[PDB]
Order: sequence, then structure tokens, then C-alpha cells
Amino acid sequence: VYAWNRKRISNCVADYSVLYNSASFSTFKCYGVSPTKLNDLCFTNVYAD
Amino acid sequence: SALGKLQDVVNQNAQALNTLVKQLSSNFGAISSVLNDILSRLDKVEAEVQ
Amino acid sequence: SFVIRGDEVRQIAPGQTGKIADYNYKLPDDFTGCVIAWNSNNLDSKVGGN
Repeated sequence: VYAWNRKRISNCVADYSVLYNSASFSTFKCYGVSPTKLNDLCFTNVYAD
Repeated sequence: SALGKLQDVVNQNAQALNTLVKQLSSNFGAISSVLNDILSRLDKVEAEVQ
Repeated sequence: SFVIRGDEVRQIAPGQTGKIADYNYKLPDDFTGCVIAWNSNNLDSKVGGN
């Protein structure tokens, strides 16, 4: 965590419903957007830290 | 400058409408001033607070 | 009244989503009521599985 790794996400189609309904996750929270609504949006970029 | 009394009445009413329109761009503490940002970003219970 | 796994108790609330809230049991956004839940591993679990 002292050297956290950032991945730029671009040029692509996501599915955040597949993420937030995944059995893999023990906690999931969102800010400035609500997770139910993410599949209706677009972004100039996404970054994963 | 002779008709300044009548021009002042035109100017005050234009100033008041221009102020009323520009106040639509204010957040008032919401995440956005654009009502369609709030409705496209958030679900009902979170949107109604904004 | 019903049985769910301990992870899913969060979905038994007004305004939620997920396979229980979406496909099994939905509460309205203006729900008036109480949600009551308790662990039943002493009754509803079995060795080799229930």
C-alpha cells in the first residue's frame, strides 16, 4: 500500500453491474455516483488503484 | 445622457433577470448545479437529498 | 418471513438492489415497518449441507 499500483482504463466498454453483483467482494462503496446507475454513464477515463 | 431616468429603469430590470438566470448555475451545496447530473449519477434516495 | 444467508441481510432494506432485492423480495422506497433478523446456524444448517 505504500507503493499503490494505478491501471488506466480507456478505449473500452465496462459492466459495473457484473462488478457490484460479483460474489468476490466483501465491501463495495461509491461517491459522486451510485453503483446501480454506473452502467448508464460514460467517462473520459477510469483509473484503478 | 438626457433620458437617463428611463434608461436606468431598462437597466435595472435587465440586471435583475440576468441575476435570476445566473443563479441557476449555483450548487447551493449540491454535488452539481445541473439537475440532470444528479438524476443521471444517483439513485432515488440519494438524488432527493441533492 | 423467510431464510437468507448472512451476507444478504443488507438487501432487506428499502431502496436496495442485488439478487435478493431484485429477484426475491423488494421493499418500497416509502416502507413503514421494522426488519428483524437472527442467525439460525443451530436450526437451518446441517452437516453435508441443508
